[PDB]
Amino acid sequence: ATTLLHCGHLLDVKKGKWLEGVTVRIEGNTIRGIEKGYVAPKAGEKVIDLRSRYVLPGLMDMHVHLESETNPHNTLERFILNPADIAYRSVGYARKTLMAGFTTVRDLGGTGVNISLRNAINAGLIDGPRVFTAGKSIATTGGHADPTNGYRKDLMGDPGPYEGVANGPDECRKAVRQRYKNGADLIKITATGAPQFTDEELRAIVETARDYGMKVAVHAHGAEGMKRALRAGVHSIEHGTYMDDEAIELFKKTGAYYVPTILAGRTVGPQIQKTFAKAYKSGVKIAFGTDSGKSVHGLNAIEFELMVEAGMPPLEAIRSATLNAADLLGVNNLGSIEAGMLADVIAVEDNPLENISTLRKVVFVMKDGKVYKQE
Amino acid sequence: ATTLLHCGHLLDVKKGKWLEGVTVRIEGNTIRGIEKGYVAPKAGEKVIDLRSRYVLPGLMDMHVHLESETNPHNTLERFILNPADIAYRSVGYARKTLMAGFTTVRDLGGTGVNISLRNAINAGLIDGPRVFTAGKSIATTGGHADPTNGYRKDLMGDPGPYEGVANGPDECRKAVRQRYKNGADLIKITATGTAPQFTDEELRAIVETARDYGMKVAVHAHGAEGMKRALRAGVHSIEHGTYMDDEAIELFKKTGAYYVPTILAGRTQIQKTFAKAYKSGVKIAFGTDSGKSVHGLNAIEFELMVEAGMPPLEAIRSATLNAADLLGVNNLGSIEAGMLADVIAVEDNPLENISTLRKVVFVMKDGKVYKQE
Ligand SMILES: [Zn+2]
Repeated sequence: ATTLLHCGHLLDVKKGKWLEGVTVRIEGNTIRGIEKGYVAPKAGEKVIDLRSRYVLPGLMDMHVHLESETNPHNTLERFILNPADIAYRSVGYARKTLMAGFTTVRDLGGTGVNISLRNAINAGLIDGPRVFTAGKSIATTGGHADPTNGYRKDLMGDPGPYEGVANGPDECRKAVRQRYKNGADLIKITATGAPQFTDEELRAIVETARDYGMKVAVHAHGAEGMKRALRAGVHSIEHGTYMDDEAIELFKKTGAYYVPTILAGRTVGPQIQKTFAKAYKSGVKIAFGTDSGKSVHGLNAIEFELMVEAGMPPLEAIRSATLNAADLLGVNNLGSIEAGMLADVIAVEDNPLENISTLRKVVFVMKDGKVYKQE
Repeated sequence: ATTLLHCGHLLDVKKGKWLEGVTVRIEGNTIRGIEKGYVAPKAGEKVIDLRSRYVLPGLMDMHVHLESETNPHNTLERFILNPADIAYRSVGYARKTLMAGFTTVRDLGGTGVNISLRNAINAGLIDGPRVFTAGKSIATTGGHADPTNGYRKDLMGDPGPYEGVANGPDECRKAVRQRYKNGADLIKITATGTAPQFTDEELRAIVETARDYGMKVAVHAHGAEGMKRALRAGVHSIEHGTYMDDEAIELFKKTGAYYVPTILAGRTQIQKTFAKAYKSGVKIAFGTDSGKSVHGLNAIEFELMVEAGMPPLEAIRSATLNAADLLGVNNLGSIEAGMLADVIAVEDNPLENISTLRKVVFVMKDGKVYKQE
């Protein structure tokens, strides 16, 4: 099927330049090309009028938790909520995310319901973003992602690699293989609260993950855990609130991405923005991530503002949500509107490079070939 | 050891009369007698001055839960608290109860830590009231005393007689025997939610087993139908009997079972029902279900019983004579020769203003003085 987007302004994020009065030709789910002017439909074709709009690639958020959203009772709800309850809330969370304009997300934590949500969205059952999920986070015993942490001794039990808790390299191998068996796209670990992973454990995780084509994302606020993860060869660091100048040189030599998460934890202080500034000025690779869930879903665009207020130019923020995100995912057909890519397109009212806050009201959303939002 | 109490006013609860300016002579843990005047002490005899005070027997509360106390977080607390945490909290709960003047209590529900608390208090390890506990309450699956109620299915499991959840007469027999094995003094079951949760055959099995092992049966019941099933089964006490039919009151009088209102906890109606019950001549024993209310505020219930029309003397009798009768002990609840020295003292006449019981100035248990303020 053929859909033509008559775009007044279309953002070339690789060039960094707006293209004025162009047509995007989409056949099926793929962008077939960009044509100057507005092209009449030679044969009956679907045309969408975005001439008064600014057009962007579908934004991607590389830190979301689609299973949960914070609530006065999350800690009790951990004991009272069943998988079906989690799924039914995730429905609305995913819909709000997709209609905020984020066509792709990287889910870094759940009970495994996230895998079912991705499969159900991909099957056409529920409206949502393309989800690349880590499934269950991997932690060491008592680690941040240990599922039975804080339980009464009777309800605590002894979680092992099947549950995502590993101690020692071989157990780590089984835990990564278990996440692969469960259908995870990537691996996420909790490296600090103190470093919760030894160098050999991290090496085991990174090598196993690379064997199965899974990247490694690392949640770490402490400096030593970040430096261990970076030396091990992990692909991304989350938050990293305290960063050693040594961690910045590690970032630069390894090429790992830094996902700031300024939005989440703003709620929980301002250190994180200071850290982000020092990272961006240093030349650290940056990918866009909000940690949605602690922050209400569909308010991810707020993070854009916070990144620009910290000194990141709007083009570089939008590139962090598009080009850098697609590179971090390991996908080559998303994050830029050009021939051969997947038709993930959003559109806003005003110039996002002159005011980034325009991104918090997305008026047009199309994921794959299908249009989900056209206000 | 010998102690003399110089009591300005001492309440003879049996005759309902004050005796003025008397001496209570206690040897060891037992009341040896009441003498005219303030008897002058011989050497080695200790004397406590209650000449400005009103002196009454130790109060007893027949619905308390010493393991827990209410807070915005009880529902999350169960998933996080271990038995030791519960014991350490219970320590303070018991101490505050004893200093409120309640020298004897009937703990009607716990996880079994209540049993260890009773054994520890009786061993002299922890300051506390004389405790008579049901241990773990028995309920049917989904009953109010079901331990895994509301848990996610992964954590809920299938609780059975070992856990206090029984279905059918044989499981009930085993659950009562399990409480006996664990060291409980009495059995407590939850017969209603308002929907009735124990079948007549189940109730008969429970009371007959309890009767074999010398244990009384107390029943938490809010609904009328479960209340009447329990009363027909032959239970000893009905607790929180809200929504009570007039026919149930006739059953009450024929069975002789006690009605424990727990008006204080039901302030969260109960008062209208308690008023009708008291007017009908039902046997009433004092109970607060403190635990859901802060421990140490038990005396407030006294107030409410007088507010519903019960005369102060009968409220004090419900906390003393009626309570001791319901427990099945013959040496507690009245200051007279041959009984155990559980004695409290207050500032004003409790029969003219019962709220004076909320300021207990003197507490004596088993001959020992815990409070003399
Ligand atoms: Zn997170």
